[PDB]
Amino acid sequence: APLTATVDGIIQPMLKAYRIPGMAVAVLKDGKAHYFNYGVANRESGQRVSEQTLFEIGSVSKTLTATLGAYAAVKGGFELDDKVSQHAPWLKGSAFDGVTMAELATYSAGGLPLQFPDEVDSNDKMQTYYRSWSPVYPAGTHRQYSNPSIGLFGHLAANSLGQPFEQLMSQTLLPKLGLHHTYIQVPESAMANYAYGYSKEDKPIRATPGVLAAEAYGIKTGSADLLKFVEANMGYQGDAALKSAIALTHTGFHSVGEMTQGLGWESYDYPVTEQVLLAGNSPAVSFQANPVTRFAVPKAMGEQRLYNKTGSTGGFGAYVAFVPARGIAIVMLANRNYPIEARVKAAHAILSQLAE
Ligand SMILES: *[B]([O])([O])[C]([N]C(=O)[C]C1=[C][C]=[C]S1)C1=[C]C(C([O])=O)=[C][C]=[C]1
Ligand SMILES: [Zn+2]
Ligand SMILES: [Zn+2]
Ligand SMILES: [Zn+2]
Ligand SMILES: [Zn+2]
Ligand SMILES: [Zn+2]
Repeated sequence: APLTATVDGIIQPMLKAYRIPGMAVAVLKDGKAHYFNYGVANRESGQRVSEQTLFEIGSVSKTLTATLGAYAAVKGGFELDDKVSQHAPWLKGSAFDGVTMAELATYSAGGLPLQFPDEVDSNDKMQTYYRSWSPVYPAGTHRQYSNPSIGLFGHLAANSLGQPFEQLMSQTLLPKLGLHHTYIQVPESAMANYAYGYSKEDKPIRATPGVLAAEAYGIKTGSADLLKFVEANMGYQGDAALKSAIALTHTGFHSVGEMTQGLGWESYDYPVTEQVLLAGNSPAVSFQANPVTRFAVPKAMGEQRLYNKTGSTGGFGAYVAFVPARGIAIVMLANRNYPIEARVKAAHAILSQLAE
């Protein structure tokens, strides 16, 4: 069917059902970007959503952090199989003597939690927290989705090149990817484009600052820049190091059921059913530890995959999925944190129609 009717017919009922004030949708098909914009960025002002509206993308940020980490590895800052304490002198002698950088990146260090404990909320206390942490599971055996885990990976990866994370992201990675309207901290000059998010009580909210927030869930961007990053994941040509870095993000390290964990990106064998894609993105996988299917060696996952990432903040809900072999992708950025199941069902419906 026609593209506008396909997208509208799936997105509009969902926006009504979940009272989502605004959504920017971007689709890749036939080598071209297409933008579908709904509703408002700011309920009070009535500013309309466009592909230039800045949304909080939450944990979709982890795909950019993972790309930065891979870039630092390609540039020689570390090897993925290095022990974490080789790259954090303050962790020498801790449990991180027995955890690799790859395990940190892929949530398999041994039971680091979803969030930092409440008062682990300064750099000093963060260091003490990791230095004193007692593993729950042997390294590499269990996947427990974790902000502290990938957060530390990003932080250490940037330090391995001698820079803070925010500097390496903003001055090197984003410009090299051609993302010039993507930010960790939205500058005053771009504030007019920044949406508000909406809480369950319909109050306007924005992201909460926090330890390793930048690395784990801190990016603000619009659908056009985010789709440009997806395009770089479909086939990128340019900086050899950045090309290699993106390839590393498509390497699989272990699996949990039908989901294979990469750096940032999670993927599925394609074609993939709605049921499987939902399950891989459900709480049984995202909010509890699971034993992994170990890989003999990390594997390039290739083009016949659906790669995806969910992300949220208090006021925002994002999802991205792409299928390189079919030249199709979707970005959906909303200013309500609405259920992941709805995001996945809508994206799967649209992608299925894009592949006919
Ligand atoms: B990520 O998976 O979206 C990540 N995001 C955050 O920690 C930022 C949020 C602040 C309030 C709601 S999300 C994350 C999200 C969740 C979650 O949705 O319960 C859990 C762990 C990490
Ligand atoms: Zn178009
Ligand atoms: Zn405190
Ligand atoms: Zn940091
Ligand atoms: Zn540090
Ligand atoms: Zn720039």
